Amino acid sequence: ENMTPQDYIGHHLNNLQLDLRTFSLVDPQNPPATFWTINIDSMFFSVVLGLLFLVLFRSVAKKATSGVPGKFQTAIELVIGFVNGSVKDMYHGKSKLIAPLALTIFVWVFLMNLMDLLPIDLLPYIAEHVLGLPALRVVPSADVNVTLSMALGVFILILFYSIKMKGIGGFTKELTLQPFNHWAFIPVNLILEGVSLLSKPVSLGLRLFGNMYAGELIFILIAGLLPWWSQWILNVPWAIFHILIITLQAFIFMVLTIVYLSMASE
Amino acid sequence: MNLNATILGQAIAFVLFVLFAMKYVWPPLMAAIEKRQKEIADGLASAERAHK
Amino acid sequence: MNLNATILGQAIAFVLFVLFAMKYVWPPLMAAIEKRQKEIADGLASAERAHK
Amino acid sequence: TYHLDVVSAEQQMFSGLVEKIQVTGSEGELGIYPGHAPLLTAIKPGMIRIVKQHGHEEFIYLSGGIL
Amino acid sequence: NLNMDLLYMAAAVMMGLAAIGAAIGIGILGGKFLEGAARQPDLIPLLRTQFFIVMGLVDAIPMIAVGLGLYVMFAVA
Amino acid sequence: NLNMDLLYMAAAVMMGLAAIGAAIGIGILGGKFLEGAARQPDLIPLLRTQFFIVMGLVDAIPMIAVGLGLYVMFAVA
Amino acid sequence: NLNMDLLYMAAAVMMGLAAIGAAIGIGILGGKFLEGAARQPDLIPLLRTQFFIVMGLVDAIPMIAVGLGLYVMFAVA
Amino acid sequence: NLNMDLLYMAAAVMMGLAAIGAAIGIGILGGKFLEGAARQPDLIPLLRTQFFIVMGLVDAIPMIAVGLGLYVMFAVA
Amino acid sequence: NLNMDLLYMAAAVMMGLAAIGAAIGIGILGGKFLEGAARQPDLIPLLRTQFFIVMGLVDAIPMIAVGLGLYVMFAVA
Amino acid sequence: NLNMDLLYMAAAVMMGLAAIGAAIGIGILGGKFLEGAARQPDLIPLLRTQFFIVMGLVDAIPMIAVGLGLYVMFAVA
Amino acid sequence: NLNMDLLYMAAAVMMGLAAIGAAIGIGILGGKFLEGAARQPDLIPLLRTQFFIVMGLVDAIPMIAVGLGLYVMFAVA
Amino acid sequence: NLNMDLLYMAAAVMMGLAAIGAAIGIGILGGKFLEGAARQPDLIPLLRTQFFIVMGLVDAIPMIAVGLGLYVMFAVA
Amino acid sequence: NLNMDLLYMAAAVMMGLAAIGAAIGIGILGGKFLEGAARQPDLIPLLRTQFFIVMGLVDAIPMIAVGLGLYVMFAVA
Amino acid sequence: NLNMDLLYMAAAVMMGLAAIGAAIGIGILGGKFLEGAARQPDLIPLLRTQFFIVMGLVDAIPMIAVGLGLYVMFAVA
Repeated sequence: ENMTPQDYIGHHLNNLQLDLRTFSLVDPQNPPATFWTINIDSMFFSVVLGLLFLVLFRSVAKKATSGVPGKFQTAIELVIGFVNGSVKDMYHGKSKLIAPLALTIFVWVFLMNLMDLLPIDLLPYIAEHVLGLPALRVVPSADVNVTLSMALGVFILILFYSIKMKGIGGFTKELTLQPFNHWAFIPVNLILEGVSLLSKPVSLGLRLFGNMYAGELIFILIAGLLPWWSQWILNVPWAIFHILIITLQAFIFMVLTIVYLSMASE
Repeated sequence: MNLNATILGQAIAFVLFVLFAMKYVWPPLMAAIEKRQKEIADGLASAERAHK
Repeated sequence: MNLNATILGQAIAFVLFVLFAMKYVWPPLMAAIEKRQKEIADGLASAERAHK
Repeated sequence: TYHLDVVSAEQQMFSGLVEKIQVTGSEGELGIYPGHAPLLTAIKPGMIRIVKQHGHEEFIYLSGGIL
Repeated sequence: NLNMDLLYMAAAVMMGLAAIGAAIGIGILGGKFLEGAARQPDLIPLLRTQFFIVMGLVDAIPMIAVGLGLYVMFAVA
Repeated sequence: NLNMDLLYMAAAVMMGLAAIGAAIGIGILGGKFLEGAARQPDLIPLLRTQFFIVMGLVDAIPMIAVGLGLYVMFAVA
Repeated sequence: NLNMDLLYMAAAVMMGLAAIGAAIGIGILGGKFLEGAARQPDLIPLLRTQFFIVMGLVDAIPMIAVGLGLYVMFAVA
Repeated sequence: NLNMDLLYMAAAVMMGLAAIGAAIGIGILGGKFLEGAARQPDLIPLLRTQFFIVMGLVDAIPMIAVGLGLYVMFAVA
Repeated sequence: NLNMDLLYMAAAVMMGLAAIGAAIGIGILGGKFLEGAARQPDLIPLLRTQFFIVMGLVDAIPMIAVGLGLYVMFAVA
Repeated sequence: NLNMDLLYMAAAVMMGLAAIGAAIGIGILGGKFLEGAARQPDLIPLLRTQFFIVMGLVDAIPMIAVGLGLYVMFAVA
Repeated sequence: NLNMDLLYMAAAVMMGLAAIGAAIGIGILGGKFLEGAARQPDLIPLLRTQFFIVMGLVDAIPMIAVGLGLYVMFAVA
Repeated sequence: NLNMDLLYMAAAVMMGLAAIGAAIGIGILGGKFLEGAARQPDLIPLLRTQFFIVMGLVDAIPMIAVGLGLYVMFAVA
Repeated sequence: NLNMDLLYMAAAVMMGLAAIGAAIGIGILGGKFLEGAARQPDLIPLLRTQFFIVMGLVDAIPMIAVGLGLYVMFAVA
Repeated sequence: NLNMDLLYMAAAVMMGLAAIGAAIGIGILGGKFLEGAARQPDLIPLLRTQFFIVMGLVDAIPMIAVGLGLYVMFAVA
């Protein structure tokens, strides 16, 4: 194969992008320059996972018995209870909306990270060799795009709950007085509480991005640099270790989302 | 890597799946579990009344 | 420079990874799901006996 | 040497001048030589070792207590 | 010349210091978790809940620094 | 020209140091919190609120090094 | 040329160190505040008062080093 | 040209800092684990299980820095 | 000439190290002060007297370094 | 020529930091092992077993860093 | 000339590390002193005595450095 | 000649950082050995044997870094 | 010539690092000395005797490095 | 030439890092020695014997680095 390994690593990172002007499946030899070039792979795989989650849970939500559940139903209700408990212990306001949001985040992010586990070249091989498609990378969470889209959604919700439950006067008094609560230092508090507010979503998005992107990059490197026989011994540990990463980074995102909203309303 | 329109694309897909799950999945499942919990615990009510 | 041979190396690692998960990771999950079915079954059976 | 008393609520088990003791204190075995700083600990059941002055060793069995 | 390599060195600083700060801060917090757990085993699910709760604050800024180090390596360079 | 790039080598210092400062600063603070929570396991929801009060003061000067670091990288260049 | 750039790198080093100093100093002080409070909840308002008092001293010399970083970038530039 | 060795020196810094962070963070966590293991020997399998969960967090950022070092050393240079 | 910008970098590092040294030193002292206050709160005025006495001895070398750094920045540069 | 020379400086930082990280991490862990062993002599072989288990996790990244230090100094040399 | 730059840099780094050393060295000692006073409130004048006895040793090398720093900055430059 | 002098600096870093690593790692370990001896003077030999075992692990990488420091400084020069 | 610049810089680093080392090493030893004293003053003169016996060793390499630092700065100029 | 002052900086590096390593290593070990003495103030000779036994080890690598610093300082530099 004519691929230099030094550039095989690069082509992987390049997205499949649709130009809103040309509607054209770009390739890694030359990247065009505009904002409007949706990363096709991320949207399609993201909605495929999120709709698969919604359909499977809706089908049990439609059937669900108060008798002895089916084994599959038992696993679904297990995770429903797992989330409900975490919400109930962490959140002590009423709002109905907190629990489903947390469940969607936990399962959808878990599935997006799980997307990385499948061998890096296998789907790109199917796309290029059989289906003739020009590019592919399969993991949504590896992108900044999805992780900031989610984190900014949570930031909006923080503003919504904080003005709902205590409103502009309480909210501004907290931002202006706290930390010091000293009227002599309001401008300092204004900086410190603004940057503390903005730090929460940006950190939320970048933690997940950085973990899943470097995990992918490791799989790319192992596939690219080493001789294939030697690749199994190093690849098995990283895949096992990655199972723990994918699970904890999903769990932590859900947990902090709940904590930030509980802190905002109370 | 760089910023992109995809951020808005995902934001629309996210809010749709948020509302769909919120209404359709969550009350139905929690109601099913709590209806089981109710019928099990009211079985203890049978013993409380019978003993008294 | 075999994309195939590197795909062979991937296929070896991926089957090894599946065999590990099936021996070591899925059975702990299935054991907890079965413990959940057990707790539900015993809860319902004891509730019926209190109704009797 | 130092004066050691071993005393129960009912009776006295030992008294005398001692060179050292080795003691199975609760959070791991302990040894008391003279001048040892003020200390207070519970102890586990087992044989305490006494070394009386002029080196004459004797054992005592304790079922517990506080040192 | 001077475009590429300084950005690689800046990223190497950002990502190295972010690993130092994260790994020591998480190690300290986890140690105090394990000390409490060994004392209070019944609390282990309670304590690990509080551990994750506090832990999420520890790496937030190191992850800022890693995300920007990835942007400078991949996006700019 | 290096006038566009040595700013980014400076920014890697600015926030990279602040990241170890904040992460270990939070990591120590969370460590003492978890011990008290094992000693006073009923009191934890009080403790967590007091933790957030003092944690809220840890942010500020790391947060300036982050904000000026970003501002140097993208506002100044 | 790079005469003006090194002033930004000096500001970066000065503010990055001041951020470490303040963040660790408040991290330890706040930890000992929390353990004291966990042992004595009636004391919590008194402890928090003395905590804010000592934190003023902890902050003052970081504050001047950050103000000199701001003066270098804004005022001397 | 002399770009190669600067990329190597950057990767060297980044891996060195990542090994310091990993080794100290796990070393501390393992030390508190061994204290717990000395107190509660029947618990050591349970504590060992809980110890791996947090050890994965502690290593997560070091593995990022190792991966980026390998990219710069092997792939860019 | 080059001359002035190295003097700015020298003052910057001198006061950055002064800020770390004084902030952490006063953090440690303040932590043991707060644990002592929680142990014997009727002794807080005597502990304040002693804390301020010791705080005067800690800050002497930091404030000397602050003095030189401020002289070099305003007067020499 | 300097292409050859700076690669020794890179190996020097890699190996120096890997030695610091390894020796500190194992020294802390070993200290907690000796404290447990002195308290619980019958536990000594069981604790020794766990000590080796956790020591194997501590040393992984230092050994990656020296493995690269040896690859750099002998291979690119 | 070029002699001025490195003389001022030497004296800055020399005295910064002196501030780091002396402020931490007395911070630690003052902490264990204030623990002692809060444990043992009568001994304070005797504690203060022996604290001053050891404080005089901690300053010995920092005072040399600060003395030699003023020499470099004002007697040589 | 331009080559060998820089290699003295690379040896100076390898051998200096290996000195820090071994010195502090063994200093901490031996301190916990001394605690164990002070609790159990009767077990002072047995603990010394365990100390020597773990001390042999702690200095392994410092011994690597000094052995190669000697190779580079004397033999490759 | 230039040689003065690096000789003053080497004196500033060598004595600044010896100053940190001696300051913290004595501050740690003194902290344990003052704790042991505050626990039981009757011992204070015996502990003082053994403290100075130990303190003579901590100062060995610091004062050697000061001797070389003064020789370099004044005599080699 | 540039060689001479560069080699004196390389010696100053090895002497600074060896002074730090020795002073912290011995200060930590000696602190544990003084607490062990304060515990059993009649067993001081036995503990001092074991203290010197382990001190010879913690000094061994620092004394190599000082000897080599001496070698270059009076031979090649």
